[PDB]
Amino acid sequence: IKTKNVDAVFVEKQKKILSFFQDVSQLNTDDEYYKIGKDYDIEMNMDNYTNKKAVEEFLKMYRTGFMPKNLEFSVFYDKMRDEAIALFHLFYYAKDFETFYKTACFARVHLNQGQFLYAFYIAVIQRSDCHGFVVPAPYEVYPKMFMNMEVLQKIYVTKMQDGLINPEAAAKYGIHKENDYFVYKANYSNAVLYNNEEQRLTYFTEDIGMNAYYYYFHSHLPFWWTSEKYGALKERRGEVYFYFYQQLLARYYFERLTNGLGKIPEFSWYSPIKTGYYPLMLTKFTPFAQRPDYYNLHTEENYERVRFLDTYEKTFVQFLQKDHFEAFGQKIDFHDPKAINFVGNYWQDNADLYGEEVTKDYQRSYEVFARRVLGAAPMPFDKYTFMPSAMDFYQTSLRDPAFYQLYNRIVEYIVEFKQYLKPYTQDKLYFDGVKITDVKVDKLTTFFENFEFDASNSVYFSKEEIKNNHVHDVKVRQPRLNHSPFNVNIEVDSNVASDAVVKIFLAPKYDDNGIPLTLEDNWMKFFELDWFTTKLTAGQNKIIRNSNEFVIFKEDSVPMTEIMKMLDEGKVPFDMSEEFCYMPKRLMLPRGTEGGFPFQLFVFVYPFDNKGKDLAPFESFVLDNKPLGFPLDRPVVDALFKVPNMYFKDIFIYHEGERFPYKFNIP
Amino acid sequence: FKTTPVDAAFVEKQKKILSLFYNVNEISYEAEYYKVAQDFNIEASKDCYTNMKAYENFMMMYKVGFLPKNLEFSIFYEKMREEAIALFKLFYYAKDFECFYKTACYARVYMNQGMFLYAYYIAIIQRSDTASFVLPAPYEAYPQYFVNMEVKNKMDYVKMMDGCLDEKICYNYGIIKENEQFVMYANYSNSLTYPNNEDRIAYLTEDVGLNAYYYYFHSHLPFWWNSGKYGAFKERRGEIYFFFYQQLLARYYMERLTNGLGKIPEFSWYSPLRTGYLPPFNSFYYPFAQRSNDYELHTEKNYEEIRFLDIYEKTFFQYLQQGHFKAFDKKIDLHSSKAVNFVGNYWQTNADLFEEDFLQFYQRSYEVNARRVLGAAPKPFNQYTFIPSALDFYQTSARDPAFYQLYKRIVQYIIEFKQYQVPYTQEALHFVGLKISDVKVDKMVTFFDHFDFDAFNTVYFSKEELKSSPHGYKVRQPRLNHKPFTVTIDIKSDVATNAVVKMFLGPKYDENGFPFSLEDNWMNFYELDWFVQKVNPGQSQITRSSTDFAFFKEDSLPMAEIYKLLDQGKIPTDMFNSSDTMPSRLMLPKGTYDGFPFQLFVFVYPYEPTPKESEPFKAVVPDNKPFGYPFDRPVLPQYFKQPNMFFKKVLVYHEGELFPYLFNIPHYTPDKAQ
Ligand SMILES: *[C@@H]1O[C@H](CO)[C@@H](O[C@@H]2O[C@H](CO)[C@@H](O[C@@H]3O[C@H](CO[C@H]4O[C@H](CO)[C@@H](O)[C@H](O)[C@@H]4O)[C@@H](O)[C@H](O[C@H]4O[C@H](CO)[C@@H](O)[C@H](O)[C@@H]4O)[C@@H]3O)[C@H](O)[C@H]2NC(C)=O)[C@H](O)[C@H]1NC(C)=O
Ligand SMILES: *[C@@H]1O[C@H](CO)[C@@H](O[C@@H]2O[C@H](CO)[C@@H](O[C@@H]3O[C@H](CO[C@H]4O[C@H](CO)[C@@H](O)[C@H](O)[C@@H]4O)[C@@H](O)[C@H](O[C@H]4O[C@H](CO)[C@@H](O)[C@H](O)[C@@H]4O)[C@@H]3O)[C@H](O)[C@H]2NC(C)=O)[C@H](O)[C@H]1NC(C)=O
Ligand code: NA
Ligand code: NA
Ligand code: NA
Repeated sequence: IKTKNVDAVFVEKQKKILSFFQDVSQLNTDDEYYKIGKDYDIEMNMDNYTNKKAVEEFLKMYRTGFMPKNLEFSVFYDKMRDEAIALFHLFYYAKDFETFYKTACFARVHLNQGQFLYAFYIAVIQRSDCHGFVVPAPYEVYPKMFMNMEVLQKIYVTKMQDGLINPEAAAKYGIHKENDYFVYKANYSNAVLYNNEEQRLTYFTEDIGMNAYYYYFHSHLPFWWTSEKYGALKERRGEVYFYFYQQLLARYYFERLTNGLGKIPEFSWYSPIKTGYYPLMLTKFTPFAQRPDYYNLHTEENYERVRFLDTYEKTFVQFLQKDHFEAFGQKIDFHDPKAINFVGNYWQDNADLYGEEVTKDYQRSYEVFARRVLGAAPMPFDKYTFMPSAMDFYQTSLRDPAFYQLYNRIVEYIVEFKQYLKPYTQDKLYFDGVKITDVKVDKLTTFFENFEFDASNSVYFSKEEIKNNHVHDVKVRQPRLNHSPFNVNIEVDSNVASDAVVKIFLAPKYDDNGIPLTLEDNWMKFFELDWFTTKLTAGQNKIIRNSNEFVIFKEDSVPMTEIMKMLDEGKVPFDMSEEFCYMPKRLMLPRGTEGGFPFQLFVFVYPFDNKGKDLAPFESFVLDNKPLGFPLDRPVVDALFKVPNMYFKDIFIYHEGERFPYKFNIP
Repeated sequence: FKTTPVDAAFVEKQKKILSLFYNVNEISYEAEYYKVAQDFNIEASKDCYTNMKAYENFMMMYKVGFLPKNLEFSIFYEKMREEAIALFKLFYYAKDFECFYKTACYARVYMNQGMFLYAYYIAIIQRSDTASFVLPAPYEAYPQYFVNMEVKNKMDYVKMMDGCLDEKICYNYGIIKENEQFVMYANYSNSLTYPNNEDRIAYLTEDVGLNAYYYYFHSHLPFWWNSGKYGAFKERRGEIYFFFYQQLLARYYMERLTNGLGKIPEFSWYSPLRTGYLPPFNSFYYPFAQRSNDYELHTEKNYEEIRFLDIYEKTFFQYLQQGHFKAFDKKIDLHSSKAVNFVGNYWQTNADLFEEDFLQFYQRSYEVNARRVLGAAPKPFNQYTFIPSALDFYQTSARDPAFYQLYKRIVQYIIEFKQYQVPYTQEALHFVGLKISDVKVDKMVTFFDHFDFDAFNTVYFSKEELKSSPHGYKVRQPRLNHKPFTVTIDIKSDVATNAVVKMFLGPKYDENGFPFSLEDNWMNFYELDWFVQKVNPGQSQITRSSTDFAFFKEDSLPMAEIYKLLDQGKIPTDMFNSSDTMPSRLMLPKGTYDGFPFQLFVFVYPYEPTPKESEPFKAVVPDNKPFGYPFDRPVLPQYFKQPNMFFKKVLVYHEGELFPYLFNIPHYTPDKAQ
């Protein structure tokens, strides 16, 4: 739908990129990438990389040996990570497109496909020549990680059988051929297993968009890499960390509310953890590890891990006990809101915490080991051989209740810091002579709709079938949440011509007992929907803002084949070219109820720095230096806070149509 | 609002019965009951009783002394039980109403308040001449157990100030003068009394009628009383036990469902009980015992009781594993009819399980011990002074979540045994030449309503004030409620027959949004109603109004209103015929604006009468059929597709405010249902 135009030169480059996301598990020896790949000599091309040191390091490490082709790559393990990072450096410091391309061809040919794709996807994102380029949605690149094993197996069965043996029989199982695609209907995990109440939320926690979303978040801004590239953004890194989780968690909490599930559970490393996770997914070697209910974190195997983790926390508790201290070669003062940077970087243990370009093995990650122990897997066999859990991958992390429980813990500690900050005062927040006299919102209505994604990358083909470009294409379809578009009409009385910023937040109305929600202690349950600017004339004004224009969300990724068609028309998708790392639009609202679950909308209008000139979106945010999530980035005091340029509207989220996703999947 | 006529002899006798419930916490030295009590010579009254051994027994315990006034009385403690049973026997064996009344005036004056009330309530229910007389509602007799301590306290203060400091200020604290009487608005409890998700349903479990209902259950057939009075009912006693709890838990699980709460959790005596509760009550000496979340059941104080409890259940397992076994001086087969009765009496440790006319102190009871461990109190100081939990009274038991945990545990055990019963076959259930073609219901709507009762019995009055039988002090609280609706049933019959029409209500979906299958749902249905229709051949339509449902009743009238009705020769006919059933208020679980989905199950079968039971209880179908038939046992769901069966999906809506608190806000006018 929303597109953008592109010259034949961009087209050739884009198709070259996408060729690496096409048949990922296998090698076409006839194909151009293979000829290039097989014999390409990095050493002879040394002067075609910006950074000799990087390439040397790569050749060293590579001649030493990388991970093998049959294993499962995860970034959370040292040696694999380092291999990946070196490969990435290689892609990144390539002189030009051509060399980068030749470098990929090599790596595709010579290396573990998981490692390669991790590296490449990030390089494409992070390279400056490649800004403007497009990467396929992660569920197409790694489809095996966006579906339960039931479906995956059905796919393999159908392929072994070279088609359906009894079409009518297959239809009972949600399998049918549609033109030259085989289509699998896919149920969420709780259609087959309801082990605890968390399964109530599967349509969210398993939603291929939510998971892809987290995968983008990491890809844009990996914990091991410095934010150097982004210049000024670097000094805000910590801020972005906290914001991302605090937002995600708020959105998650909304889902919880509408399923009658309340606040996110706390755990202790010295105690068993009540909430299990039974992953219904596997790998060519092993199944993902399961965590039974009341799994005891404190066993022989974890004793040392727990020590480390306990210390990592106690250390931050000590920071909170002083207000000003020296850590990691910086001098920190918790009265300073800019210290959020340090705090965010502390918890993520990222490159910017130290002054470095990449993290080092001895700089041990709290998140890595939290994930590792929460994951409940047995100890890895060797460095390349471990039992995967959902927290070994960004594609799968959102699937485990424990994920939210972990980041909840971290975020909470970060707000323990936020308490140091002076609450915004009356006269910091006032917009003199402007008043929001009314807010009116359209119908807020959620629903489910079937969605298909191309899952072909999961299918293995034959020597003979590959040269024949024989087609066995696979689509997986499942109900995914969506909502109807809606308008927010804001009526404001500006005394005077002024330029304003309008901000829109969604928040809960009551807690799960009907206690109405007070800002004083519920400010962090506010989810930001929109940020925009408006000319405000004297007298009466009215802004109309449509949920499609909301800046914080994106449209669904277009499939590769569709992107591929658009390229022949000098076209490319807009949203995928620029706006990929945002939350998908359909998920903005939690699942409402047939009778209208109560939330509230917080509209806030405040003075914009004129510019004296015309305005464009991206730099317009950077010109006003308000902290992310303003004015709800720190504790509020209700009475000191409320003001005429604020408005709170009680709203109701309805749901229409079929309420349970499995009803779509009925034979 | 329905009544029954009554003559002057009744009125005068009735008034005499009620007079003893005035200012129960004190003595009016000017009252008639006081003159009668003074005049009554207990040592010279051997001739007032039809059972001289019972009188001798009383006089013996009496010569040594009873529980002193001002201590808490509980049926769950041995000596107090013996004394109370003894008092009751005197009440019961009094030869005459005049002897009964003198004895009651005596105990009213000279014995512990709680003991006396306990036995007097029971005696009235039990005595031949006195049944058919009305009793004040349990919450008007025992306000202390039906009023949370915020309000109870406000009442103390208001009485001490003889009104309000300044009328506007205590309008803000929810206190009102209305017609020369006080009204205090009362909210349901915080998370400082229900410190977990269980709070979502305080409006059910603190509900005064629900609690009354359980107290009435106990009082109609005390565990310590044999069945002799009810003759052939003796055979069906254990069967009631299951039906009462199964049924109650079904009603309770429906509330869970609409509050997103899911299945009542299991527990273990060797582990901590997750789900605590802080009773909002205090006795004369003690605040009630608190049970915090994650309370360790297994500690020194409770070890020996846990040993008891554990074997008590495990021997039931041994009885299941054998199938025939000699136990309690009977030879008992679990394929037998008598089995259901045994099972029930076993779990309740009835007087019937043994020889006993009246239960022997020394026969240790699983329910008694269970309530001590789950109540979490310190061990009693001496045998007249113990530290009360909610599990110490039938008035307060339904308040503690651990109560439903206990009785669900019992009910499951009996369901485990129910595997030994033979599932109903096809022709067994099939009504020949009778089909339900359609069922149709009116809109099912829950909503909230303020409700008043007088709590004066927990408030103290002056020497002077007591002369007027003073009762100023009322509690107004929002209680669940629904609108009347009618079910219409479309029937086609080959023949004229007589049919029983039963209709039940139960759940539609899992917490997972899956349809419940009958093999797993049968225990979750509760009976709404049964009746007998003469059914004509051809097509007919039976209508039934929620007003006429057999299992529910109108609210009790306050004692004031009872008197105002006697003055014109009447009594409230529900308080007369059926004081022991669920209030109709609580018929439906709280709905949603959506409509919450449940199944109404309608069932028609051939009426085959048997000689009327003389009933301790809810008049049930004059049938050889079990209680709660055809849901009295596990089913084979095939056999439940019969033409004389109908499962109809039904949605319960709600109207006006969604939470009771929105009604007790000063200066806020709520959305009331229309
Ligand atoms: C502070 O705390 C102390 C200790 O707990 C309390 O002391 C107790 O006081 C109560 C009275 O309130 C005592 O109980 C009563 O006292 C008499 C006991 O008599 C003793 O001696 C006789 C021989 O003469 C023995 O038979 C007997 O075993 C005793 O050892 C009785 O006369 C009382 O009987 C009266 O009341 C009963 C019901 O209680 C009636 O049935 C009778 O008709 C009669 O009226 C009664 O038994 C108790 O003995 C004291 N405990 C101790 C350890 O000494 C204080 O009361 C308390 N102070 C305050 C302000 O609370
Ligand atoms: C059952 O339980 C419910 C739920 O808890 C109780 O309802 C609460 O009741 C109290 C009244 O007792 C309510 O408190 C009052 O709030 C009013 C609404 O205020 C709004 O506007 C004001 C400015 O006027 C803002 O400050 C505020 O943020 C709101 O935006 C106030 O007008 C009242 O004013 C009083 O304030 C001071 C005390 O600080 C007094 O000295 C004054 O004289 C004046 O009376 C008051 O503060 C509260 O809103 C209710 N809670 C909920 C969740 O709705 C019921 O009271 C309770 N019933 C019983 C019998 O216990
Ligand atoms: Na947590
Ligand atoms: Na005690
Ligand atoms: Na419970």
